[PDB]
Amino acid sequence: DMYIERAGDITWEKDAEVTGNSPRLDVALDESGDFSLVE
Amino acid sequence: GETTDGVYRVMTRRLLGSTQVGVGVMQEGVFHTMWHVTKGAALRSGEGRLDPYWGDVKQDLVSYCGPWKLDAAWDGLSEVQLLAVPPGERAKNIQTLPGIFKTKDGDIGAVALDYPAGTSGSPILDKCGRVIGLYGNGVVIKNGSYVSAITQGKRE
Ligand SMILES: C[n+]1cccc(Br)c1
Repeated sequence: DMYIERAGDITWEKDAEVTGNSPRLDVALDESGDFSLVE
Repeated sequence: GETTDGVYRVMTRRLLGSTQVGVGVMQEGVFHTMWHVTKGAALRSGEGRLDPYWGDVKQDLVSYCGPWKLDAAWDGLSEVQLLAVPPGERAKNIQTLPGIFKTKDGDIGAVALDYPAGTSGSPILDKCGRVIGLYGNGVVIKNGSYVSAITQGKRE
């Protein structure tokens, strides 16, 4: 049995921690909703 | 139950203790999450029940109490923020420049940030605070890193 609990407001934070790269990938999406890499 | 707009954890007591299986967004009286978090099951909010209303396994999305309401889109140029809600930890904003998933049916934004599986359904926002999609359906690339699609539904 699943239940929900509030965790916060949805707002943009000024000066949030900035990280992560921006990869450009060729991908395929199957009927089950799974993404996979195309090589 | 609680109908206030915002980000929520999705919990279960089926396993050991209370376990966080994902996250979702309450907006305009509708609860939005990824299909793989709830498998389309009903949810409890205090003493109230939220029934599924729309869902799609291929999009990996589901809405409760009404139709999908989120329609903002990534502009393809600007940094966005993941409003990560990890299990047992406080909600935290992470800013990033999305990459791209190129598919036979078009391109989708993607965020290269690695959080526990229970963070699935966390919202990705633009600079106006609008939800441009949900984090948690993606792929594992060559160097073993996780990259999530920015998954957004259609507002009918
Ligand atoms: C399925 N999965 C794996 C890693 C991180 C996330 Br969010 C989801």
